[PDB]
Amino acid sequence: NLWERFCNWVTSTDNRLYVGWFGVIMIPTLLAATICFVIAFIAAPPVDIDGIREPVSGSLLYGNNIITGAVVPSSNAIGLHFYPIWEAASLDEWLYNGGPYQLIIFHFLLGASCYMGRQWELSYRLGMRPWICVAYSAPLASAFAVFLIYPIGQGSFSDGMPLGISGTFNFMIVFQAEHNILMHPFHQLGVAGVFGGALFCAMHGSLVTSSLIRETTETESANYGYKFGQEEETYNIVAAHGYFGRLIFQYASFNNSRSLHFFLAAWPVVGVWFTALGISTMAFNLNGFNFNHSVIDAKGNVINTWADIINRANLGMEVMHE
Amino acid sequence: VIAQLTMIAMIGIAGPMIIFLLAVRRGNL
Amino acid sequence: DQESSGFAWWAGNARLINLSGKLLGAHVAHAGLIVFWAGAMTLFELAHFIPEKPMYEQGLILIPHIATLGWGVGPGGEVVDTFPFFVVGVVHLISSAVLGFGGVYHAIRGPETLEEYSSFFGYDWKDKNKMTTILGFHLIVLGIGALLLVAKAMFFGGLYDTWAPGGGDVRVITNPTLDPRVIFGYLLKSPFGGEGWIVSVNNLEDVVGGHIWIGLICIAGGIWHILTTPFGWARRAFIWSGEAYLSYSLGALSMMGFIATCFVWFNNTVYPSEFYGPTGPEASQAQAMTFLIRDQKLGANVGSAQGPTGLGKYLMRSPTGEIIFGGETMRFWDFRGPWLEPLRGPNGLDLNKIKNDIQPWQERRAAEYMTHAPLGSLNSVGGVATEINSVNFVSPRSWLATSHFVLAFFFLVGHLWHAGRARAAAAGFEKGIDRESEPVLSMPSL
Amino acid sequence: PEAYAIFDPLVDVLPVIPVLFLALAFVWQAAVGF
Amino acid sequence: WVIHSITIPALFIAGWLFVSTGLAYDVFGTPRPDSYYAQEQRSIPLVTDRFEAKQQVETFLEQLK
Amino acid sequence: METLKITVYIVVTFFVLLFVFGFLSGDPARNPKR
Amino acid sequence: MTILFQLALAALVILSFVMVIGVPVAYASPQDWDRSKQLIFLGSGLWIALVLVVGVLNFFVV
Amino acid sequence: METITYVFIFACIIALFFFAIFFREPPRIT
Amino acid sequence: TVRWVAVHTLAVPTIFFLGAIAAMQFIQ
Amino acid sequence: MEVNQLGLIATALFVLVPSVFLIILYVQTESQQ
Amino acid sequence: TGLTGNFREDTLALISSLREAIALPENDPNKKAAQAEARKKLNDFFALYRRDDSLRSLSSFMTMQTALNSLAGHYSSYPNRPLPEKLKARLEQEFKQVELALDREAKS
Ligand code: CLA
Ligand code: CLA
Ligand code: CLA
Ligand code: CLA
Ligand code: HEM
Ligand SMILES: CC1=C(/C=C/C(C)=C/C=C/C(C)=C/C=C/C=C(C)/C=C/C=C(C)/C=C/C2=C(C)CCCC2(C)C)C(C)(C)CCC1
Ligand SMILES: CC1=C(/C=C/C(C)=C/C=C/C(C)=C/C=C/C=C(C)/C=C/C=C(C)/C=C/C2=C(C)CCCC2(C)C)C(C)(C)CCC1
Ligand SMILES: CC1=C(/C=C/C(C)=C/C=C/C(C)=C/C=C/C=C(C)/C=C/C=C(C)/C=C/C2=C(C)CCCC2(C)C)C(C)(C)CCC1
Ligand SMILES: CC1=C(/C=C/C(C)=C/C=C/C(C)=C/C=C/C=C(C)/C=C/C=C(C)/C=C/C2=C(C)CCCC2(C)C)C(C)(C)CCC1
Ligand SMILES: CCCCCCCCCCCCO[C@@H]1O[C@H](CO)[C@@H](O[C@H]2O[C@H](CO)[C@@H](O)[C@H](O)[C@H]2O)[C@H](O)[C@H]1O
Ligand SMILES: [Ca+2]
Ligand SMILES: [Cl-]
Ligand SMILES: [Fe+2]
Repeated sequence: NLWERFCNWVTSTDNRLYVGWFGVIMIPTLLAATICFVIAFIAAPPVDIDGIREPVSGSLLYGNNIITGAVVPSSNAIGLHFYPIWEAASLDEWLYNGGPYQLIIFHFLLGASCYMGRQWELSYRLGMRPWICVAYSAPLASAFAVFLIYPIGQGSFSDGMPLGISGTFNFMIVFQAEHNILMHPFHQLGVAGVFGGALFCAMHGSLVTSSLIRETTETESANYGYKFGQEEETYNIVAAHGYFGRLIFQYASFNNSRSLHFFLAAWPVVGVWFTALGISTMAFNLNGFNFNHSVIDAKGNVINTWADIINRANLGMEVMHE
Repeated sequence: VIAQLTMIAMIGIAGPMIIFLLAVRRGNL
Repeated sequence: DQESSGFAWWAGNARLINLSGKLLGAHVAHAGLIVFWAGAMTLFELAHFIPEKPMYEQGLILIPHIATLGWGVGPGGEVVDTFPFFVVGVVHLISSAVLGFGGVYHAIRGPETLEEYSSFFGYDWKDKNKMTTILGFHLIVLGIGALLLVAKAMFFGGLYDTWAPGGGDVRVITNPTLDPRVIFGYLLKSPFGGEGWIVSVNNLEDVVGGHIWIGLICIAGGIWHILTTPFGWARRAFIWSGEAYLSYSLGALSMMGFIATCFVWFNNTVYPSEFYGPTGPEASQAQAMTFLIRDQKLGANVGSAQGPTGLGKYLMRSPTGEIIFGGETMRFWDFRGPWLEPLRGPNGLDLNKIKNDIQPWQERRAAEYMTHAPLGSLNSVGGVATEINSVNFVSPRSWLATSHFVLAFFFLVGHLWHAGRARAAAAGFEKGIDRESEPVLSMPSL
Repeated sequence: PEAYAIFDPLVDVLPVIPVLFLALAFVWQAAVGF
Repeated sequence: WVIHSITIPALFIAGWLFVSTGLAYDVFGTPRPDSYYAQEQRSIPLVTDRFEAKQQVETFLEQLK
Repeated sequence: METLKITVYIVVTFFVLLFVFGFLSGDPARNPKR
Repeated sequence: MTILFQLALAALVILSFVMVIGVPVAYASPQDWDRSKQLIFLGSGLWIALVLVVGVLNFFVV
Repeated sequence: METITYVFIFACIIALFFFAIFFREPPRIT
Repeated sequence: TVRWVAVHTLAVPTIFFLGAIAAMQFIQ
Repeated sequence: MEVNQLGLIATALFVLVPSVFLIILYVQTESQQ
Repeated sequence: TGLTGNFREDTLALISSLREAIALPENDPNKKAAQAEARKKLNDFFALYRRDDSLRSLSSFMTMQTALNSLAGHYSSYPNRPLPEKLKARLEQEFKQVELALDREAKS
């Protein structure tokens, strides 16, 4: 049969790139996102955020370094309405109101989701415990949060992330103005989640590189001695254990690699989830507690603790934006 | 408060108590 | 038991997979908590509750629900007698006292496995029949309550009204709307801007007439499943097994969350803006009008005008025939609230009419929604986002949508977690790759 | 209600105790000892 | 199990007093809850230059209202 | 414009249609073991 | 006479709160668990009635 | 001038990707 | 000996600051 | 638009010279017997 | 109410009750209870017409909504006091426009 044979080809593992059934969505959508991205990034008519005044050129053709160039999000005039090509009156109308933004993020997200599964439905067919797709939820949580969700809290994709290296910076700062994200606890964990990720990434990277059973000569590269498929243990635990076990007290050294590596992958992930929760907590205007006039004298004067400085800086920004 | 606070402290300390009595009993777990 | 037969302790619940006698003990106990939590908050809120002021002012996430069914509300959202609110909570407590008691009974002295004491109650996860039999009964029972809502709607008392010709409060529906034209075709609407998917529900009587179907659909479901048995195409997919059942439950339960997140945040019809606090879109909306009237009141005509931004000071003409508010509010021209719509004319707002047709409640209420525009902090520092230490609140409407979302998010992960472990378990290699023969070891090498 | 007017701590904290069950599980593990 | 019913209580009460006694005030020179702005003259008693501050901190503190 | 509308529908409808049957036909049957 | 009833009201919790301890402990040591203890059937059937005094009386009381 | 360098630089990236995915020397076992 | 010197010279001041923490919260 | 006139050579040398230096080493390795 | 058929006939029909019930004797056996049950029809009335998306566009329907919201809205706040005359007269002047403007739709 053609189908039964075709179905066998999609699922088949012999491909240099595995396309599972999720790949049937993933591949065309992303390949459609990128094509409509790089082009729109290079040539974007000066997309207008507000039909009142000010067209914004984030396109690359107009005088923009990679740094400054970005795809402008959709206008406020368009609001949150689903705004495809055909619904828009004219093609140039669809670009001038910031169509290509609303086009990319949909195909991107709906592409990003199916990717999260495509990692799964490969893992199921190689006969291996499938938790990667859990770990991958952490970015994908952040994706939906900043792209899809947060504008719903604002009711317009305009406040969504302009995608670009300057656009992103503009986003945070303005986002910092309104919601005071720094003082928010969920973010304050996300920092820990990222650092301790990078931190542990250094140690668990270091300690094992530190301990290498030597198959190499001093002149030769140290790496090449590892033979792909060695069933020897390439790194002594007993040696590296006592190392960290002497450096600090011997109690905390995490004897078990299977115990370690999990904790290695729990810390960054769980750290990130809170952020994508921290945003969604903000999108609904539930903000980071800003302690203000926490101190006052008997005379009613304001002793003006630090947070006020931040409270002022934000109060400074918001006026600037509008 | 304090009267109320005392009332709360007294009102639900069956958790630990339950386990301790059960532990003494060497019942089942 | 211990880990010897099982797995480790931190995960230790799933030791229950094969013990049904213990399994009922879990749920009935767990359901006991949920019930007990329900009445607790009720009384907890009722003690700190102030009947005079509005509900959303109180930081009150529950009593609005009870009220929304029209008990003790009164017209004007008066919140007349609190005693019906009191009865609800305490009853759930007493109900929990029974539940957990049973939950304990199955937890310990109840038989450790049900395959014997009652064969009827006995079930094997892998069995695709006696289990589906159970799926019927609940789907029947869960369908009963849906009707039992309508029993409140059509018969006993009457449910809340968002839109009344005045006061927007209490009505007993007479004729519910039912037909596939506006019901099945209802959910066929776009999810996106300007048309809610299920979040539109303009008329109250939609939900009642709608639940009738969901009432009479589910009753068919049980009768369908009770009298049927999975077909071939069903059997080839779905991985019948203890985990997967839980895995499917999540996905459904997850998507429910995002929907529940959507209602509370947008829909005014089901959750009346009155005692749930104004919807985010309505907030800036109403505020925009109070500025309008206060200036239009005194020596100024705002109808034909320009602003410093160029769009006009208040009113604009949308690309549609209707004319709307300006400012940031223009991003919401779709909102129709109980107070605003009558002020609106055939196309957009009728300016001449706006001045005259204001009511005593509207303007007052529309201004009452100015102070509360959903905002705030975790310590509840309120007012406009950077407004400094004034009017400190977080509108309960913002809490639910936040809360249920976060939970609903996890259940997506949860679904995507067990579905992995469910199938891999059925696939048998969930235990880890096999060192004897690696599936990858012998394959065509690209 | 006034007939119920005073049980201050009980009505003050009902809702915390559901959390306590989760805590109980650990103590009920502590004696069992993992 | 022996002196750990003695050390801790007698020691912990010390810290209780230095706040209550306010001894920590003039030890660490923190302002007192009423003491910031002497007279009214609402301004920052900001210490300025070097080889002074020991004498300059006196001035701000000297007034004290 | 309008032609594009129906086109996107047809194309999107096609993949999603092609997509479900993959699972609706014997997907667990495709795996190293059973 | 709400005081007459408020004392009986608290008598519910007092009797309940002990059965909160008693019932699990009754199952704790299976020795003479169901053998020695019929008090459940003695306490429970008496406990349920202590619920009905609450509302039906208070409906008239308050 | 300005832009045309970026596209060039960005092009060779892609020309690396497609090139680095398919043409890598397979790391055989043993 | 060695171990004792660690905690004694560390956790002791901790107990002494806990005085400052608590005894503060009742000021003002 | 106006630009640093010589800035273009910067990229080219910064692209090619490090690039080339990697090729030359590589092509050698390919020739190793 | 007893509303049936299309909007038009009933819309006209309700005004027969509306314009009448505005000014009656307060000292009659029941004006209130009569005015009570008469305005309850508004509830019945304006619930079903909210459902219509068609008439939600044109004037003549949204005219009536302006009238309905004007009249009935008084009765939640303080229904006991009769309306101000200035609010009473404006109602008829709205109805008078309506059935004419209402008729303007059909025979447009
Ligand atoms: C967030 C995306 C996502 C991902 C990656 C997965 C991943 C998985 N699901 Mg799944 N699921 C999800 C969301 C997701 N779920 C939701 C929201 C529901 C609603 C209840 C379900 C309901 C569900 C069931 C009922 C079953 C799975 C199953 C599975 C497994 C693969 C089999 C399969 O085809 O899945 C099903 C895939 C889908 C339902 C597709 C929904 C999301 C994809 C990514 C979008 C595809 C396009 C979509 C139709 C929209 C495009 C067109 C649209 C405009 C109309 C795998 C673990 C199976 C399983 O493991 O059972 C043991 C299974 O039987 N899922
Ligand atoms: C519908 C609800 C539901 C149910 C009944 C189950 C049932 C089960 N799950 Mg499970 N799960 C669910 C949803 C559900 N899951 C969701 C949504 C997720 C994603 C988060 C997971 C993720 C998950 C994992 C990762 C694992 C399970 C496992 C299990 C099995 C053992 C239970 C267990 O590990 O308890 C364990 C109980 C504890 C560890 C104690 C709770 C401690 C956490 C940290 C509480 C923190 C929450 C709290 C609000 C935050 C702190 C409070 C704050 C104030 C500081 C059992 C079959 C285990 C398994 O292997 O399955 C076979 C397992 O490893 N589940
Ligand atoms: C909150 C939900 C919940 C529920 C209903 C259960 C229920 C259960 N768990 Mg469990 N568990 C939970 C959460 C929960 N768990 C969490 C969060 C974790 C991770 C920390 C675990 C970890 C865990 C492990 C590791 C194991 C269980 C096991 C069990 C089962 C037997 C336990 C046992 O021997 O009890 C005996 C209990 C006692 C001897 C004393 C308990 C204290 C009593 C019941 C207090 C009474 C409650 C209240 C005060 C009185 C209400 C009644 C009143 C009206 C009279 C039981 C069905 C075991 C199992 O596999 O099942 C056989 C097991 O090995 N659980
Ligand atoms: C929650 C309750 C519930 C549950 C768990 C089940 C579960 C099941 N039913 Mg079922 N059923 C129910 C209620 C329920 N039913 C009700 C109320 C009715 C009406 C009387 C039926 C009528 C019914 C029939 C007639 C049959 C089943 C069958 C089945 C079995 C496999 C089919 C299936 O699940 O479809 C899974 C879903 C699909 C295969 C296709 C999904 C198509 C959906 C509807 C898309 C709709 C468009 C959607 C809005 C797009 C949005 C995109 C999305 C991302 C949101 C399965 C065990 C079959 C079976 O085995 O019975 C012998 C069967 O033949 N059911
Ligand atoms: C003035 C303060 C204290 C004195 C004089 C004191 C006294 C002592 C002495 C003499 C010992 C060693 C002899 C023995 O173990 O019996 C000891 C051991 C110990 N005490 Fe204290 N104690 C003080 C405070 C504390 C505090 C604040 C702690 C907090 C945990 C503490 C905990 C311990 C511990 C852990 C040891 C074991 C030392 C080791 O294992 O090396 N003591 N104490
Ligand atoms: C009273 C009362 C009642 C009852 C209730 C109950 C009975 C409850 C329970 C309770 C509970 C249920 C409790 C529990 C307990 C717990 C606790 C007390 C906790 C604490 C904590 C802990 C102890 C933890 C531990 C730990 C740590 C500390 C660290 C490390 C880790 C761990 C986790 C181990 C009622 C309803 C009748 C009402 C009236 C009154
Ligand atoms: C088994 C088990 C478990 C679980 C537990 C549970 C789940 C429990 C539940 C519990 C519950 C679920 C409970 C319920 C009960 C209830 C009760 C006990 C109640 C009490 C109270 C009352 C009776 C009330 C009274 C009153 C009135 C009537 C009026 C007003 C005043 C008052 C409020 C006082 C765990 C895991 C931990 C561990 C293992 C074993
Ligand atoms: C209207 C309305 C209403 C009613 C309700 C209803 C009527 C609903 C329905 C709904 C529904 C009734 C839904 C459904 C949906 C669908 C879905 C969501 C399902 C699930 C399933 C599925 C999705 C499947 C899956 C799959 C796939 C996809 C592929 C292959 C494989 C499988 C089969 C697994 C109310 C009253 C509330 C309100 C108003 C409006
Ligand atoms: C007036 C009043 C009152 C009284 C009331 C009463 C009279 C109560 C009732 C309550 C109730 C009324 C309860 C009863 C009980 C019930 C229950 C809680 C049930 C459940 C159970 C179950 C559900 C079981 C299960 C099962 C089985 C075992 C077999 C077959 C199936 C079934 C599922 C059925 C009070 C005191 C609150 C106070 C306030 C006022
Ligand atoms: C998969 C990869 C796909 C990549 C697709 C894109 C590849 C196409 C590359 C063609 C690039 C043409 O590069 C083109 O250079 C000229 C001048 O150098 C730029 O033009 C620039 O200078 C001219 C004057 O010289 C100005 O009038 C113009 O406004 C300014 O932008 C164009 O803005 C840029 O588009
Ligand atoms: Ca209090
Ligand atoms: Cl009056
Ligand atoms: Fe590593």
